[PDB]
Amino acid sequence: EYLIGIQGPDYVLVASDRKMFKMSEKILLLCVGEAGDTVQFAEYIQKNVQLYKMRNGYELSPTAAANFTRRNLADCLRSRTPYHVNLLLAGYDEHEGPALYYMDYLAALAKAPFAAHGYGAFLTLSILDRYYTPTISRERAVELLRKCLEELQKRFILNLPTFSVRIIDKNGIHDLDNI
Amino acid sequence: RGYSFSLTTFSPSGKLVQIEYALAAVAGGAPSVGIKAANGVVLATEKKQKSILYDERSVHKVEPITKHIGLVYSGMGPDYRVLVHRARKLAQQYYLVYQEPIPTAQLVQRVASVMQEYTQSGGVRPFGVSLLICGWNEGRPYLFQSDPSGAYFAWKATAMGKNYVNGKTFLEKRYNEDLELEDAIHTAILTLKESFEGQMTEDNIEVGICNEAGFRRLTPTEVKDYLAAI
Amino acid sequence: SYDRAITVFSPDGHLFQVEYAQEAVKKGSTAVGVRGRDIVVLGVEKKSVAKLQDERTVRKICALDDNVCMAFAGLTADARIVINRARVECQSHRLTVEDPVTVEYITRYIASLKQRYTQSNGRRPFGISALIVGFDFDGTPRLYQTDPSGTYHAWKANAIGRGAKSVREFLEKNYTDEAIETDDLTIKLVIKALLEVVQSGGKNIELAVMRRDQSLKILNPEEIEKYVAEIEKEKEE
Amino acid sequence: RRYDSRTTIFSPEGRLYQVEYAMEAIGHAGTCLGILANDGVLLAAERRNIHKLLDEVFFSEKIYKLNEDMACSVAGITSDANVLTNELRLIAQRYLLQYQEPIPCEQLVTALCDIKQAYTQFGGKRPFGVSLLYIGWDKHYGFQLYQSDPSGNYGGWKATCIGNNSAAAVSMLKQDYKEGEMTLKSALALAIKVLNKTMDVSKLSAEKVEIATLTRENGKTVIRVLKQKEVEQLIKKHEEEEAKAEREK
Amino acid sequence: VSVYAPPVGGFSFDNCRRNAVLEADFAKRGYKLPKVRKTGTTIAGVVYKDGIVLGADTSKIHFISPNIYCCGAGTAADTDMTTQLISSNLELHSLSTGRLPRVVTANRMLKQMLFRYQGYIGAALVLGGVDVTGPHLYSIYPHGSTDKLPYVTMGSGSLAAMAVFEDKFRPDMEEEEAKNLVSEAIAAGISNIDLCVISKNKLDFLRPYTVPN
Amino acid sequence: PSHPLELSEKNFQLNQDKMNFSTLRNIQGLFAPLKLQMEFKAVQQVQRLPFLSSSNLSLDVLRGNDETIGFEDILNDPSQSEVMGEPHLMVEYKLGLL
Amino acid sequence: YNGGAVMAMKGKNCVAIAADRRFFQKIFPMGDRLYIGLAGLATDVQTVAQRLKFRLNLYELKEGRQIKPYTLMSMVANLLYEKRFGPYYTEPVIAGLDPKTFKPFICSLDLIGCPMVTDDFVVSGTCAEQMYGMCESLWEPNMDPDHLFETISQAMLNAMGVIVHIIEKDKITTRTLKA
Repeated sequence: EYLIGIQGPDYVLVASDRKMFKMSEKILLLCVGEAGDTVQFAEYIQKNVQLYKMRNGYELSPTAAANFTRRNLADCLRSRTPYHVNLLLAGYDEHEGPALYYMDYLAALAKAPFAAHGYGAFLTLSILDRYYTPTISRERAVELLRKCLEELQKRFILNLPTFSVRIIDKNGIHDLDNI
Repeated sequence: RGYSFSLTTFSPSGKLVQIEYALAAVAGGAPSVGIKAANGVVLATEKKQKSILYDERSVHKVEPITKHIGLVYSGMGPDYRVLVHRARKLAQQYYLVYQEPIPTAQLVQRVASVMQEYTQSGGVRPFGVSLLICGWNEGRPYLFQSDPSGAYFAWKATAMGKNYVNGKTFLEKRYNEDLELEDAIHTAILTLKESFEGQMTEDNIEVGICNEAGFRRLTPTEVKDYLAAI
Repeated sequence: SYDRAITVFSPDGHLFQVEYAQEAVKKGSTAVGVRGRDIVVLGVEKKSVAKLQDERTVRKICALDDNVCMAFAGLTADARIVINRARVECQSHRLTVEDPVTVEYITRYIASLKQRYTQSNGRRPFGISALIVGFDFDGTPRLYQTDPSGTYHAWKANAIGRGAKSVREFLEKNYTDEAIETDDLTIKLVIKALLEVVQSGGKNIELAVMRRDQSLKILNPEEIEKYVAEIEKEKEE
Repeated sequence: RRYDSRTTIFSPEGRLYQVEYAMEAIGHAGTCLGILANDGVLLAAERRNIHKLLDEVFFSEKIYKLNEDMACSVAGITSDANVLTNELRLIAQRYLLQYQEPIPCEQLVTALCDIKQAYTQFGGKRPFGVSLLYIGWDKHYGFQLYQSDPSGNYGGWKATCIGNNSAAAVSMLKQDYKEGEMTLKSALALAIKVLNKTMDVSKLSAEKVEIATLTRENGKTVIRVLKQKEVEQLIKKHEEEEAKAEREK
Repeated sequence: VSVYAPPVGGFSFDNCRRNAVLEADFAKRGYKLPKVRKTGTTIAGVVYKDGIVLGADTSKIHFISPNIYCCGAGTAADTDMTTQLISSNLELHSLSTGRLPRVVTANRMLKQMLFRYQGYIGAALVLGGVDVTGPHLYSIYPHGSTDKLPYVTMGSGSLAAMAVFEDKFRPDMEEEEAKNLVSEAIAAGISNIDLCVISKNKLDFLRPYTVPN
Repeated sequence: PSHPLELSEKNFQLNQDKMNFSTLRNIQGLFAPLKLQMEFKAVQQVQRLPFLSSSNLSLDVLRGNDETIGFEDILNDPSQSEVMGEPHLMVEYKLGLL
Repeated sequence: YNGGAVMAMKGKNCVAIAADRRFFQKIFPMGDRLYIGLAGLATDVQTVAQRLKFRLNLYELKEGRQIKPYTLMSMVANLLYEKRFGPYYTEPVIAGLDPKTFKPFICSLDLIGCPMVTDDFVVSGTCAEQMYGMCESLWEPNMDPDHLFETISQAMLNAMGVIVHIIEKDKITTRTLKA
């Protein structure tokens, strides 16, 4: 169970553990946590986003979707005290552009160029900070992702899945090879 | 005639008749005036208890709301009392929440909002009163009026009650903008005297003033002195 | 008499206020719906096109979900409430059961909502009627109608609003198994049905088309003009 | 009539006479005008509280600001208009809190119209006798202009009028409005001409008219109320242009 | 309740469970959390011949009415809120009645309002004033109990001040002697000393009430 | 539940009314609480629709809360609520149809 | 969990507010020349900041005038005192200028909203006692904006970068600083 995401000049790159969910044609919600709680939340958010689109004729932006999700998670934490959900959110705008949002388990929202979850953190974030540039390309971002996974695996760890990756751009969500 | 009994019924020409009848009830009360001067506001009215069997310090028509707000009415007293109590409570709530005395306009808006509700539901009756409200905020005076329908206006000088059209006509030609408080009091008493229907005494009229020091109701001695002066 | 209250029966068993609520429907713009072999078509007359009006805000065709659309005739303000309630109920049922909702299910929900308002003297019924059309999960096209009283039926072709009598008379004889062979033929049939009661050419026609595994699409005025020209040429030939 | 005692009864031909009477009540109010241009929206109204002994407080008597991007103007009953404007402000703030983004104009109008419609269906209540005009800007459609009715109906216009002599004003605007090639100056001139021909006054004066303008500057929406000097200049320009046009005949 | 029910005002109990978990979790992980401000300095009061003398060290002497004053100890916010609410209620009462209020009315209001919340609002108060009946002194506790005494002490140096009173208190004193006794008792527990004096000769109970500045 | 004071604060007017009614019935008789309840219902049956804020003037006069300020009047203003449902749904819920 | 540290100092016709940064937002603008800083749990900080703007916007629309710092203090105190039995974990700090008089004002509140108005400086966070001595030592009256900026920067640095806002009558200066 690990999540990772890198934002670029005109694209967003994400990679999950084989956990992604689709809210809109250009919005993804990657959530990780105890089973049975991370599916109901995603279903509720997806249904609400679809209802908004049906009622208004246009689609919610990633910023408004992230704020809606943050408020709903905050309202949910107050009732069910044994509740623990961690999630990310990526999207694309016709006005602004790429957007990556980071959220913790206490419903605190922050917009970051890159983020990570799961057991592998701290050193991965440091490596991303050291090797990250705002004008990074897709191939270079894939190279950094592969090198980060290689550096993390050597620390007495085993990666079971192939860490499937996806791209969000002006065209839409694209499925890439499992790398 | 079929639309003259119900409150929630529109006339075919688009009129509400019960509100007009409430305004007619207002127009049949005792006269009252209000003049805004350069440094204060004065409110005057004519008493109802014109007898020797009346205890002077029992019931008053000029009442204070806050240290800087006071009001007078024309219409039905029982409807006036409950509105006065509600206004006092609203002012106290505002002070408690914001730690600052309420401005006159906010209080007028809240009172008008309370009054408006009784004109849209069945099984109730509109208030039969109209209020004159004076205040002092940010070093300048204010004067407002409120109808039974929930609408309010800001005036420089106005009259209401019995025979108020001629009172407004008198005020139109007797009013000056750069006017002091004493001459404003003289003009208010003269306007009240225009249609008194009797002989005025310091025991059948009430006067209240508002200035930098705050709202205050005048004593009968001062009223007698002013009456002798004019 | 016996018509001054919603819940008073006539001496011969009639509820006259609910029948008066349908006279409002009988005064709205004409709406026509036709169920094809693998396509469903809707069409609404456009009346009183003002010069300084925005047409985006006066559309009479709405999309309830990804596979259900609807058209209405009657009071314009009453339809908005029903449309919003149906839109919310579709997502609620999708939460309840994972599979997409059914046209009959949403029609039953709308009918029950309409029937709820004919039970008390403190509220008045909804003066609208609707044509609910869409596709099922297996892929069978469906078409339904709803009444202000709360009754619904299944049809193969229908019309509401003024001119419904003449439009239905035309459809009863012009609706065969050959006219619904292709999407173009179905669209031509709908346009022909509309043109019986609509004057001033094909400039007062609004059309909507839905296909299998696709979303609702609204035809352009140029496409409508092309279809009208083809129909006129075929008639002249 | 036996079918016009309450809002919850249908006539044999399917009409709502109480709602019709409420809509008829609007014709007694003042004139309000709105024009849509290429780079701004306009709102012009007529002052009715004219009297020598009336005081001048607040910024306007018939134009209200709803949020940073929208403004409205009312015609009808002031006591109901106050409640409606307060509810509009509450709805806008609620949407802003929910989504961290400003509310769209059509969404706000629909939200208010649902409330207005709810009062014509449940018995024991009197419908609001108010009509409104809305102007604003949003990222989805840009500049917009809407209208509302006491029955709960709304629509989008390029130029419209509510109140006294509404039919004549609408006819003149329809006759002399150009679509796609209007600017703020031409819109102001047209508004002045229409108001002059609509108000039943021999000579128009700047103390009985109020004009508001909405526009975008450097990524910000600017709402301002014109000054009496500007209104006087516009009136003088219109008068001299009319004199020139009459003389060149 | 339900999303279809209208809202109501008052206190909110929404963060109770989350806070209950978080406080223990932070305790067993070794982190600190913000706390509340508290006051516990010495306050005293004495009934002399024709008035009340209230003293506190350093203002902590609150205003209730032109003839009633209060002192508090405990959580500062609770004392401020209770004093402000009671003062507003007494102002409304005086406006309705037309006469200066009574000490027993304020004592009853404070008692009932403190008892309603079962001691969760921590505010211990010393109340004194002068009425048409005469001078009265009270002492109210956070749970809703009251004592009517000729002299009371609260705070940290309670024992020393109480000893000073029990050693040197006599009935029917003078203003200067009472002030000196209060100052000495306050200093016996320890800044400066703040004194409030309410006198019967400076209050008129015959003129109509007017809103004070 | 979460706090000992939550249930007590939620149900305060009901308990106060019950205590007053019991004392009045024990002291005077059965008629006084009956009349008080009928007056309360009559004055409470008229008000705005549930999606708009009312004032409750006559009810406050009858109850005696027209000269008192509590914590329900200065905390969490119900007039400026941050959430509100649809009008028709609220009205239907008040009628018990839901 | 670290919390934070917010400071405010008063000069001559100018005020300064500062907060620490590591290399979430803690300072929010509430007007043309009015700022508020919060320290504590991130979720509670965001909730309070979002709920205050609702009331502020409604107040400014209904009243028709700009708000005063004292009124903002009172509104914050009311909002904090509601939810007294389960509180937000925030410690607000307020600094700004009078919209009509242009007079400095600084303030500090606690968990449940007990105000404290101070003439020279206020300090909030979990290291108030550490920074109180430094603030007392390095503060002098009648300081020009440059001197005020330097002394507040030194006070922040002697107890990981900082951000400082300087509020003037006709301009606002924002500077990011690192030791």
